[PDB]
Amino acid sequence: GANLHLLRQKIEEQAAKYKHSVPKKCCYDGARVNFYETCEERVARVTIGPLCIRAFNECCTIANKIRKES
Repeated sequence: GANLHLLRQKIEEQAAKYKHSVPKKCCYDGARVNFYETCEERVARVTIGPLCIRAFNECCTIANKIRKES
């Protein structure tokens, strides 16, 4: 299956680029598996704030790429 160590490491690395806790959490949340929707569909649902949205989408994108490169 997908390399979970790698996924965790890359998401940790990205989260470190955000200054504050809420965008870090948004990143982690975007990185969680979702079998039914793409990153664009998922982030379209989130309205917490623009930095949160950016983090969610970027981390979603990173995670899903690692999942598909299994």
